[PDB]
Amino acid sequence: VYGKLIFNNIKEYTPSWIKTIPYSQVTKPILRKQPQIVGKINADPKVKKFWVFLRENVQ
Amino acid sequence: GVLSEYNQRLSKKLHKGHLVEDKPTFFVTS
Amino acid sequence: RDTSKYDPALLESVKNELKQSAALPADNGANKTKKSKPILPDWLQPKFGKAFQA
Amino acid sequence: VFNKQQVEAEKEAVYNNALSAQNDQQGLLLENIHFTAYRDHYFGQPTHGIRENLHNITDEVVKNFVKTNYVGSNFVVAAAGNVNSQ
Repeated sequence: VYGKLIFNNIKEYTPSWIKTIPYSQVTKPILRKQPQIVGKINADPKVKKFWVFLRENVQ
Repeated sequence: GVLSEYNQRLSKKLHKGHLVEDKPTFFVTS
Repeated sequence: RDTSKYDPALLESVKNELKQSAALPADNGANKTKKSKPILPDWLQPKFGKAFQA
Repeated sequence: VFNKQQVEAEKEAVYNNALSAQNDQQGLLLENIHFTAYRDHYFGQPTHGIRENLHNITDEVVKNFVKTNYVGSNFVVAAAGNVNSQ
């Protein structure tokens, strides 16, 4: 879809005629912690303690 | 609740059942 | 076959498009990125201090 | 004293340093592991900073940074060698 076939006569890996987007368009990261997606059962501190116990005693 | 996930997720913006971007997006690593 | 029955603008546009269609794209050699020239890390190089040996 | 002209002059040097950071392969890989380890925090961003933003720094930004960060509680002065303690 891009265009004509280009052979190895083009030395550069990225030909000049291609388009490079500016820095404005590129989306920026959201460098903040977001709320955890956790269900009711696993949000129970007792269940968390059970998970830790299983991890550090049998796993 | 156990079944609350289905009810909450029903309100979603997805293209023909697929969660895709609504416009071109480009990410770069500094 | 040719004549003036075609508008000059149309003829110019057709000629320019015909020229551009067969034109082979070529690199301009611009907007180049720096070429890496790696050097050994500091911990693999001699320490800064050096005096008169002997 | 941070003059606008000095910042304009040093923009090119800072950009060149950011581009040349790749020369120290170990250092660039350390920056990459920092980036990949902390994606939801600014701590992951490279020390040399984002290239396209280097030209966006002004004198006022530098002045505000130094004023709000270089505070008395953040300064530790250590001395060693042939130094008179008093």
